[PDB]
Amino acid sequence: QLLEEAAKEVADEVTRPRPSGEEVLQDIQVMLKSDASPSSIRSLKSDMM
Amino acid sequence: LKDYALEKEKVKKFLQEFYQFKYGNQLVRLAHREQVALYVDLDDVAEDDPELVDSICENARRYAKLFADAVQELLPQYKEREVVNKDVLDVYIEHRLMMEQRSRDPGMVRSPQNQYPAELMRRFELYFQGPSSNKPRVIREVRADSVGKLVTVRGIVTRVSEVKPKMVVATYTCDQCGAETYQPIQSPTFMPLIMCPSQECQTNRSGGRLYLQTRGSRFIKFQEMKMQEHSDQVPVGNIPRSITVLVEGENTRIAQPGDHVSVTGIFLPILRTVVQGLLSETYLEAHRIVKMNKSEYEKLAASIAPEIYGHEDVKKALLLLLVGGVDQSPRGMKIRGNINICLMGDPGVAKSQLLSYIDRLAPRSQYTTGRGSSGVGLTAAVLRDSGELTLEGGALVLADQGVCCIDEFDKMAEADRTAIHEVMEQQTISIAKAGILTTLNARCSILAAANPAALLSRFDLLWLIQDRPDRDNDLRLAQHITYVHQHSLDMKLMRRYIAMCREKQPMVPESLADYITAAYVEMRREAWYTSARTLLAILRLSTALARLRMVDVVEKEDVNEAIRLMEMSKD
Amino acid sequence: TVVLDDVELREAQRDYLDFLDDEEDQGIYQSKVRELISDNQYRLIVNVNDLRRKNEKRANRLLNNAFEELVAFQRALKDFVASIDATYAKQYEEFYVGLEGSFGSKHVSPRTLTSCFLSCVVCVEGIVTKCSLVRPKVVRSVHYCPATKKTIERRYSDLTTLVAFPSSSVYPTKDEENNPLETEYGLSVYKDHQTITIQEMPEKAPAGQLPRSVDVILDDDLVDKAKPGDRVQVVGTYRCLPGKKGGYTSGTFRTVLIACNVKQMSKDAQPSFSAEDIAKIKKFSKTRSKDIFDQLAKSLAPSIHGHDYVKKAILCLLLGGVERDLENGSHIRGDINILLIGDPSVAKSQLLRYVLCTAPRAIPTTGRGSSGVGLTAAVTTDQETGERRLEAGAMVLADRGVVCIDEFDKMSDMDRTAIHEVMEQGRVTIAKAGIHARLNARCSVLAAANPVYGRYDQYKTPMENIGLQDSLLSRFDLLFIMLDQMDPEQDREISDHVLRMHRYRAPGEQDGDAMQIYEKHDNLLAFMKKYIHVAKIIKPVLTQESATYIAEEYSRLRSQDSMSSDTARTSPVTARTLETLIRLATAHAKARMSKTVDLQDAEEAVELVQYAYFKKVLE
DNA sequence: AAAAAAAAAAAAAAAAAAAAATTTTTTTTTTTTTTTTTTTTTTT
DNA sequence: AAAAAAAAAAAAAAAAAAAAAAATTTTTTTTTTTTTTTTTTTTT
Ligand SMILES: Nc1ncnc2c1ncn2[C@@H]1O[C@H](COP(=O)(O)OP(=O)(O)O)[C@@H](O)[C@H]1O
Ligand SMILES: Nc1ncnc2c1ncn2[C@@H]1O[C@H](COP(=O)(O)OP(=O)(O)O)[C@@H](O)[C@H]1O
Ligand SMILES: [Mg+2]
Ligand SMILES: [Zn+2]
Repeated sequence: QLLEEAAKEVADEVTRPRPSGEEVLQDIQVMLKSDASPSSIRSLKSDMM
Repeated sequence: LKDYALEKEKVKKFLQEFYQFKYGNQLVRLAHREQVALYVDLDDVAEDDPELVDSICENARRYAKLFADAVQELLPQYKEREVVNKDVLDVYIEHRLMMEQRSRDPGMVRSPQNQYPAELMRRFELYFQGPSSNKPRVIREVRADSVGKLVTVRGIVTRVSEVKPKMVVATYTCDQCGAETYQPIQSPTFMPLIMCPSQECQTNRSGGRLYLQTRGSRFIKFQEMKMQEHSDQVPVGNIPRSITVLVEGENTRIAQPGDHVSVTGIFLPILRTVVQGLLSETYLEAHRIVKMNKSEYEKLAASIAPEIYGHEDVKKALLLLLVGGVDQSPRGMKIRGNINICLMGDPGVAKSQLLSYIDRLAPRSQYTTGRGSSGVGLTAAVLRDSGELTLEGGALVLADQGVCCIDEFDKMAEADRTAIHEVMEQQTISIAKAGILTTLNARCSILAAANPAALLSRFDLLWLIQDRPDRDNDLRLAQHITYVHQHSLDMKLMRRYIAMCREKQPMVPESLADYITAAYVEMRREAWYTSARTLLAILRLSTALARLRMVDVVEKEDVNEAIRLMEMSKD
Repeated sequence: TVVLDDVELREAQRDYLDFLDDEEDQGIYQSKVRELISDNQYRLIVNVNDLRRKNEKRANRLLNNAFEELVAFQRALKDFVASIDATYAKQYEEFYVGLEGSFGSKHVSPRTLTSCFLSCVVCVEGIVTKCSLVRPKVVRSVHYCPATKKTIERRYSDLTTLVAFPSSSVYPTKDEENNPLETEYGLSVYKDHQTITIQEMPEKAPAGQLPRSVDVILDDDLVDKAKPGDRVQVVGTYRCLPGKKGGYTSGTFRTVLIACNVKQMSKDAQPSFSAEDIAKIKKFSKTRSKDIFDQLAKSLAPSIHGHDYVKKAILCLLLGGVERDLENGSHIRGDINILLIGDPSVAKSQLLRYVLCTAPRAIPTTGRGSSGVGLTAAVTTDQETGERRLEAGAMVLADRGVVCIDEFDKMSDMDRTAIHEVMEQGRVTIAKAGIHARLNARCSVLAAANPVYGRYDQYKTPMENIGLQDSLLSRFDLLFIMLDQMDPEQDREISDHVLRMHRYRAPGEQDGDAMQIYEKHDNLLAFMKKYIHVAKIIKPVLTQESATYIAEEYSRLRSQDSMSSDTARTSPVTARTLETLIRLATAHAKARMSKTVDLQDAEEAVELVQYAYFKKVLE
């Protein structure tokens, strides 16, 4: 959530002088990804919760 | 209804443009902070626009908000230099706006409730003074229908609290973040805050735990004064109605107990909290205070109550006291410049009327008859107020500097007699009574009246009036008073001359030392009750006569007239 | 808590009062108000492109936040229709505002009705799935206390979308003195209520994916405008619903689409005319009424060569005959039905696709695509009430319409016999133990069978060469035989036509990338729909001369001598053939806009059957 | 000069008012599964 | 062409999810009425 609103702040300042209507700073989802090997669905014990 | 953005534009253009730039000079002075209060005049606004004036009369509070914010925004372009920051409050506001500029980010938008408010950051105040068209209405008649309406009232004061700091905008600081939140107060009470809505706190999920303090706050000069109907305003048989008035900013410390006032304000409500509804108290929020109608040689003395005839030397001595002998504090011991007169008389010579005229005349005056003001009425006592044992004053301490016109001194209570002896001798009133341990300060001058020894021995003049029936005297007086009934200087001009006369401060010359000592010893031989008190009497009367002449040096004419007056009184 | 004034609402109502004010303009919306007042309909349909051009900002505002904006619109509408007629405006407690136009970004499909479009008037095409019972909902309920001779009117606010409180939902039953209150149902006021379910079209939807659907709450004015299976475009307010009271909530907010209007997405009920077009049709009829059938027949189905008799016959179908329902309900049908039987690559399926694209309410049925219960109607239980509902089939959908039967030969005998009563009487009498009904499907059938052996053998008789019973070929009223003569001369004809149509392009619109009464006579080579649509309604009665001539020609056809030896009949001449003669005569007269079927149309009909039926088998 | 009436202030007690407060269970709905009938399709 | 076998359809019954439904007084505060005590002011 910190990353999400951080993205929101940087988003508004970069697009800052916006036109009419599109001024209420819309929410900025931050999805993810990686390059490490995925782990198997059988390896989700309690400890990786 | 209307649009208040349009109204604000109207008043902004008005304040910029109306007249020497009448309002412009005031605006620049307050911009530099050479004045802290401002006063709109509805006569000056009816000079051009009457609809706005009628609307102000009907919903004055809103337009007060409009005018004050309009001037607040007009401020900085009128500002031209760096003000010296005369107050720690100035330091705070400058620091606040400095850090707002520092972390401004001007494109960045901020919430509708994240901003330093006007009521905090104004540092000036704006009041009004209602139009001459607005008749001052009776304090009884200012009913619920006149709540919110702009209204002027004329009333006597009864008692006035002191200047204690009312809160305007409380300031709270946090335990973790460091921002500073505001609670703008409006009402008699506020529940403190304990949590900080600063966005750093909302991000951290920390305990607010903010602590109120007085440093960053905004207090104000606040008084609650009382007022009372005019006895002429009162209806046929009801007692005079009271009213509570609230005094703010540069309206504070104008009215004082006993002085007539005209207060211009709005009649706004407070929450009452046993019948249902939503009840509410009523206080009048003062917006202009003007004392009025009491506290704004030969022909002069004859002007003192023209409706009385004869007693010309009495009137001259009355004029003399009204000018007042020179106040002296040489070598610590006080020689007060008060003049004390008693009028012992046969039953009915208009001595009470003379006392009443002096009461109407003097800038401070208290006309007390025998028993209407006894004990605490003359002395000072204790009363519940911020509830507290407020010690307030009676007649003499109300007349602390003025003239107590005491009527029928002969039949006063013996405690009243003792107190009056104390105040004539030392201009204090010591008390060590049940719940009072004080020494009041009462620099009053006494005008006693009575009907036929301590009186003779403690005074500056006693006058025995015996209306020995003389046909021509009574004929002329009868013609005079009958003419008075037949036909039914101005007081303001008389009082103006007296007021200027009070402040010339003569100093006695050496040439009159031989004369005054010779006259003193000769008067003593002519007596042989006279003593050092009578010496001080002639000397004070000489100083006061020099004041009446307005010259700074006393002469032989003055002492001659003084001896003339005292000879007339004794005989 | 009555509001003294709001700048937003006042501004919006002023803007839309101006928008409705149409006198300085052409008077379009004023005319709409006047006609709807005359109709007693109480919804006015405002084009969003009109709103956008007159004030783009208001269009943006409304398409972003509907309900209060449309409250402003509808209050303006009430004021406006009161100025036109206060008496009528007083009649209805509310009037409504439908929408139309180019909802550019606001046109999605129920797969793509995301959570971005809440309180925004969304446009969405799709197929209905359900049709809940249209049941009343109480709005203003009146009560009578007989103990105290009292009357009350409890009032209800349509909070179908906002928060709703029990104090608002109380239905009173006792007075303050605990007396009994009797409801006054008639004096109360109600509005219909129906739920339906739009679905992403399977022709539009992704191929391999489950359906996605959206719920639609049609209150009054939109009761029966959408049945299951229909194509419908719904424009209206996607919103959220309130969960009923309870101290807990999951975040779930089951959402709906309170439709602002719904229109038939088929876009085939299209009689859109102008007075100039009416005059155009009138002159087209009257000037050359006698040649007009051949004009239409040659015109119809361009992009194909010859088959002029078949074009005439498909005109006879589309224009239709005239259904007859006599005094006692003996219903004699008035539809043509054509069986194309012919060699492959004879554009039979192309004619079928032509009538699919042109004729209104045309629908395709394949051999083993559709089958019986699919073709005709069905009876199935509800399982929510244990009650037998009826599921209208392909033919019942095509009632007063066209069905194009691809590969009619391949329908098994069960379905080929199931089509019997729809073929003759245009009804399907279905029944199971609970419910029975006679669904009405006054359909017309253009069916493209293919011959036995995969291609017609010239020497074999048509009855041998068609794998279809004389039983059915009776019910079919025309059977047209389409042979591929394979001669080079007619091959030159067809080939030049075909390659010209391969060379024809969108005129000017294209550059090289791939995807009026008369026509501008393009050398390489709408009003058809207009004229045939108006043509369908006329009932040209048969003249005495036409009836006697058609009767005698039928008697001649029945007599064996009329066919020479070496010819073989293609369909036996039952009395269905006489009725065919009458129906084709009526269709020709309807083409002429005659108002009477004359000997010209009669001899055209007899020419039609004589070419169609008797075939010259060669040795 | 002594007695007493009144005043303000302080305290006790009874009537009214103020305030505090989630959890468990039931029922509709959806979704599959299974039986048996009906229908359709392949065989001699 | 009709009989046998198989597949699909229709309808009833069951299992879990998740949204609805139901139950539900007692202790503390505090204002107001009443009485009481010490004092000052006034009267005999
Ligand atoms: N020259 C005069 N001018 C006005 N009023 C007079 C004059 N002479 C006598 N009187 C009357 O005498 C009356 C008694 O006066 P008052 O003030 O009662 O004297 P005291 O109270 O000393 O007996 C007043 O009502 C006043 O009207
Ligand atoms: N009468 C015709 N005129 C022009 N082109 C034809 C004609 N008959 C067939 N064709 C061509 O042959 C093709 C046959 O397609 P189609 O009609 O789908 O198969 P079938 O004719 O076997 O039903 C068409 O695409 C068309 O271009
Ligand atoms: Mg007197
Ligand atoms: Zn903080």
